[PDB]
Order: sequence, then C-alpha cells, then structure tokens
Amino acid sequence: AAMIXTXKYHNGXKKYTPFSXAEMTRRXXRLRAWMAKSXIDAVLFTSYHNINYYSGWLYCYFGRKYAXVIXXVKAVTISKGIDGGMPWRRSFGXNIVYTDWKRDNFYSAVKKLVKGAKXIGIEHDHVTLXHRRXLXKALPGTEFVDVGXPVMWXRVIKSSEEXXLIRXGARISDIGGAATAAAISAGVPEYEVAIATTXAMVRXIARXFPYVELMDTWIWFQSGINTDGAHNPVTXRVVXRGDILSLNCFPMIFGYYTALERTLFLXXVXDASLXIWXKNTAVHRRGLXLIKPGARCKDIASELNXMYRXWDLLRYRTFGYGHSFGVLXHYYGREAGVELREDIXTVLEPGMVVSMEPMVMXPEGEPGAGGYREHDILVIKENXTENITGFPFGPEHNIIKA
Amino acid sequence: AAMIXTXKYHNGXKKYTPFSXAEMTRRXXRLRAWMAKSXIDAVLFTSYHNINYYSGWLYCYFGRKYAXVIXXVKAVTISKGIDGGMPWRRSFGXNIVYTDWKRDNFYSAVKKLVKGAKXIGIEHDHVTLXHRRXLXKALPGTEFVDVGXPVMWXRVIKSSEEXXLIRXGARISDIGGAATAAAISAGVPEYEVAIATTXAMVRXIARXFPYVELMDTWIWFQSGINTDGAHNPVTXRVVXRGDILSLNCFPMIFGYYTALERTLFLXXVXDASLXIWXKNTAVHRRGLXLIKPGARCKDIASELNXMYRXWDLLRYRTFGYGHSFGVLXHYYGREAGVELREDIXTVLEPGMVVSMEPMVMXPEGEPGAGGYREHDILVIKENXTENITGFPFGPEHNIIKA
Repeated sequence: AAMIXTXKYHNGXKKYTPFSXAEMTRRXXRLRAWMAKSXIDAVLFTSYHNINYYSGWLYCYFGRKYAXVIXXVKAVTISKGIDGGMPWRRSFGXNIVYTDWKRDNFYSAVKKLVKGAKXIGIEHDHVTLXHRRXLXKALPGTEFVDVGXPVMWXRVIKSSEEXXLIRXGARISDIGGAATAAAISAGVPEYEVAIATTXAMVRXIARXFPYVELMDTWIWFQSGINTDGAHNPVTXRVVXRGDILSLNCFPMIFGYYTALERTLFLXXVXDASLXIWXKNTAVHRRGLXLIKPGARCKDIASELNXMYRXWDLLRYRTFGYGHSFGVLXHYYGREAGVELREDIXTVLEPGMVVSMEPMVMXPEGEPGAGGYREHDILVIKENXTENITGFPFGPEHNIIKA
Repeated sequence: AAMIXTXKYHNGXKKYTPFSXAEMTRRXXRLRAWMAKSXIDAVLFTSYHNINYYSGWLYCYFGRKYAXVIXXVKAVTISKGIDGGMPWRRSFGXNIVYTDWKRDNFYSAVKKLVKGAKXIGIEHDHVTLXHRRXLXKALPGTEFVDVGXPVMWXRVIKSSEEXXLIRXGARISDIGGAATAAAISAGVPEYEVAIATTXAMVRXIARXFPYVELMDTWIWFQSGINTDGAHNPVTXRVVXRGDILSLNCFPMIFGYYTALERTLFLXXVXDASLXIWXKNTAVHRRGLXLIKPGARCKDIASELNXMYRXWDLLRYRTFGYGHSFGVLXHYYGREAGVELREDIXTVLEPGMVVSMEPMVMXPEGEPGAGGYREHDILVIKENXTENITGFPFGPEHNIIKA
C-alpha cells in the first residue's frame, strides 16, 4: 500500500513531433465536437490506433491496459509504470501513470479522469468482454457509447500534415525497394534480402527526422510458394533462378504506415508466369485510373472484376483491391469503412488515402504458380488522385539480373 | 455471385514444426477434456496466442477476423484469402478459407464449423463488444461461455518440447547479447546497435531450423533517458561515454518468446550509478534463489520489496518482478495468472517458466538517473529451478570499454 498506485511522473521533456500543435488540436477538437453532438461527457480510447491518432504516442502492450481520456477541457494518456516518462515525453496533452502492485490501479486512473461523467465513449471494436465488465465495475452509473466507428470515419480524411508524412514514408518505401532489388540473387536466403532491405529503411528513417523512433519497420520478401499469401513471413528458403518473388516494404514512421509492394522475378520469367504478370499489371493500370472523388468502393471492384473475368482469372483473386491508410500496421488500426470490396458502397472523398493492389494467386503444380501483386498509394484530391509510389512495376523493369 | 465466399484451398504441403504430433494432439485434447466437463459443444479461438498454441500457426491480423474451431472430433483454423495456403501449411489439423467479397463471409465459415452447437466457448479477453454481437447475429440460439481463462491456466505449464524450444530461444538471446556488446561504443547511434543485434539473432535462428519463419524478433537498445521505460523504442540518439545502457533481446521462434535484459555502461560508470546498479543486482541474485516450486508469486515480491525498502529504493520500482513465458510477445498473449505481483497468490508449480527481472528507475537530474534492470528466465522443476540465461550480469562484466 505504501507503494504509489497512481502518480504522474513526467520524466524529461516533450519530444519532437512531425505534427504541429494545430494538427494535434484539430484532432482532439474533432472528438469534443462529436461528443457535444451525441451528449458524451468523456471519451476513453484504448486501442493502439486511436491513442496514437489523438495523442501522437504509440504504446507497447505486453498484456497491460492503456488509455487516453478526453473531455471538453482536458486530454490525458494513461501509461504504466514500466514505461516511465516515455509516454509523457511523446504525447500531446497530459499523461498519468499506474502501477502493477494492485490489480485495479488502471481503473483507479480512469476513474480519476472521469469524475462526473454519465455517458462515456469507448471503442466497442477494441474493448473486450472482460475489459467491459471491469469497466462497469469501475464506473457504476456510466452508460457506454461507441466512439470507435465515429473516429474511424473521421480518420479516413487525412490532413495536409498527415498527407505530408505519408508522402515521406512512400519515399522511404522506394529506398527499401531499391535495396531489395540490389540484394536479389539465385542462392541467397529470403531472410538475407529482408535484412538488407529493413536496414536500408531504418537508417534512412533515422536520418530524416531530428528525433524519431525506429519501430516495427519490416520487410516481407517472399520467393516461390511463399508468395501465395501477401502477409507470409520471411523464411529461410533459398531463392532459385526463375523464382517468382514479392518485394514488400513497410516503413513505420510515428505510427503511420506506408508500403511498396512489387512483383519481381529472379534471372528470368517463364511464358506462363509472364502471361499472368502482365494481365495483373493491366488491371493495376486500370485500377489507378478508377480512383477518384465520388467513386463508390464497390463500383471500382466491380469494374476491375470484369477484366479478370475476361481472362478467366477472377477465381484466383486473393483479396480486396485496396484499403484506407493513416494510422495502422499489421497489429492495429485500419478504417474498415474504406475497403475496395464488392459490397462496400462507401464513396471516395477528397483527403482519403487509399491503395490499389490487385492480386491473384495460382496454385502449386499449375503453370505460373505463385502470387502476383503490385501495390500503389494514391492521395484523393478535389478533382482527381495522385499516385505517390515511385518504384517501377512490371516486366519492363522487374526481372532482376544481378 | 460467380465468386467463392468460403472455400478451402490447401496450397502446398504441411511445413516442419518444432513440435511433435503427440505434443499438438495433447494441447487439442486438453480443450476437448475441459469442454466435456463443462458441457461445451465447440470452441472458437480467435486470439494470436490461442490459435498459435493450439494450431502452431501465428496469423497476421491487418484488420481481419481469424479463428480456430475445436469440437470433440475436429480441429480447424479459419484464415483469409489473402493468406493463400500458408495458414494450411502451418496448421496442425484442418484449415478453411473465407474471402473479402462479402462482409459476413467469415461468419458463414464459423457457422459451417459450428453446426448444432448450443454452448460455445470464446475468449472473453479478446473478443470485442462489436465482434460479440456479430457472433450472436450469426449463431442465433447459441450460448457463449469463456474459454480464455481456462486456456490460460492450462498453458501455464510447459511441456518438455516447449521447454526445449525455450532453451533454444535463450541460447539465441545470448548471441544477441554478445553482438550488442560488441557494437557498444561512444559515438554510435542506438539504432545502429539495434540493427547489429537483431541481424545477429535473425541469422542465428534461420540457421537452427530446417524450416523457420523469421518474424517479430527485435532488440531494444536504450541509452540515457531512454532507459526510463523497459519497452521504450529504439531512437536515433547518439550514445555518449558514461551513458547508462539497456540491452534487450527478444528472439521470436515459432511464436515463442524468450528474453535477455541486461544493464550496461559505456566506458565508465559514476559512483552514484554504480551504487544503484549493485543493489539492483543484489535484488536479482536473491530473486533467482526465491524462485522455487511451492512459492506464491506475491510472497516472492513482498520478500524482495523488503530489500528495496532497506535501501529506500522501493519508491523507484517500475514494474512487476516477473511473468510467465510461453506463447506471448509485445502484441499478443501472456498468462495473467502468473505474475510476480503483490496481490497474486498463484503457487508456482513444476513446469512453469517464469522470469526474474527487477527494475528501478531514477528520474532525470537525480544522481544515478536512469533505468536499471536485469532479466533471467527460469524453468521450474519438481525440486528447484534452472536458470537458462547465460549472459553475465553486473559491473564485473558489463562496463563496456571498446
């Protein structure tokens, strides 16, 4: 007991951030605005993605509860004692800490920042059944309302600053892109290429920011059958001549995700594979033209489906054509509202940042067996969209003969 | 629709696994037993850690729903189209795939594998409120019971095979350790050290298995104020002579976590800092002796707390003395039932794998400012506990001069 349960130790000074004070305030005020309309007294964010969007700080889980409370006048994050003052140095607003000594210390903190609320917003899509039960025990008369979906929609529109940062990530995506290409050789293990590439981006990232946290940045370099799944982990498989390859760059900068995904081939490509590769590339080019303000997600997916249908490749499609960007990674975020999927009528609006990544996968034993995929990032504007991915795609440039 | 919604396509052949068929069957039958005694018809696992423990396969989230169903006769994993046949190649048992074409495709998948069930077990500590209502919308008269807690308790005990794998991780933790040490030097940026270390471990893992997926393995190398938080990310800060440093190794092998954490100093260490470091190491040696079968987690903590209370350092403790190992990582898992915290009365039994990692944090400006910590893993046996961490700890060895 004589041990501190909830105290605020602000160690060190606020760290650099790419986002301006106005940008961070804009976000926090967007919420207060939504609260005011839905009669909410305070909002309790708990996911990686929301806390990062609204505070600028990205937390490390390891089984502990984390959060951020926002009412009309304040904005506070709730980190654990294991994080010292890093969460305070990195978040826009205030920070408070709780310890492991008592099992309810976290709730004791949310309670302190929630004094008086009647209706509180929590993320219905991140809060578990257990967490909800413990929250009701901690906040007796509070009615919980969802803020998860509302944030998601508000996040689909990127500001110029977010836009600025994503543009910067795309650049690094190309730097990595160049490093993979240079590493490709018959005989080299996949993991060696990944190491070469990730190192390239980490160093590049470390160099372009006065201050920055090198985190989660990774590479997915797949060869042969490993290419049958877009998220397949790097393995120790040896790359062979002729193998179909998949270059995937994911540099994570201040929580924001950007990627570069390109199909490649070692030494040479066979007719069957070349055949499918070009057809997929053709769909890609068409996809890049369909991204425009006012277009419905499904319409885009329906039109592209046709081209595949002609070459009877439709049944080999692996996943949706594109998703929203911003604050997400492989283990958090992603605005489900914007998905280039057949039954999503969501309209594309200026400010959104979607991707075009057509992929088909052919089975083992089949000619051209493997996964084919190109991935570009487009910023939607008032009367068009800007493709910000520089790396070349297609047979004309990606048959690596090093 | 001329497009497949739920189909199973097993592209490739079952990959190698460190676990035997007996080991995996054991885990799946532990559930089947619990279900039988609690009258459950089927279990729907949905978390990273549970699907990995029971199927051996670690999925990639990226916003999609994943699962594994287990009734009395079958064991099937549910993966997305974007994953191709990788989920099948790594799953112990059957595998089914669903597509993005329709929003409920995943649900008709679980629906198919759950026919006739009245009581279904889900993970209440992982299922969101949103996920929960959708499951109720898809499985009408079905009653949901928690299976997360039951699994957590069953996983606290590690089999020999798991113990084997964990010993291999620890060995790799030591290689990372040597690599970090070799890279420490006034003038070098933190991330350069991190890269050297991670590269060393990834290469060492790729070399130890006929087949292995190189995933998530990472290093946290902290210097100066960045040592105030144990999970503080790598930054681009240049290391200076006399800086306190934290070496942290986390190799991820087939989803299993192991760790090596050691306090280090560059060139020299001041008297103030050497002072705190020696006492922390003292709390460490004592902690290693207190880990034995029969001990209650809370008793170990109360006993070590008294040591810190002697030197008036108790107020600087950052977090719990130790946790349980197994299928965990920074973004998933962790058996909450075994925490070396003040209010946890769990009795350590043979077969558990716990850590001993005392830490103290001194604020900026104070003498000795910084975060001090050591981390050893111990495999509890019938009559004692084996320390499998080999890298040295203490001032006698970690005042890096190079």
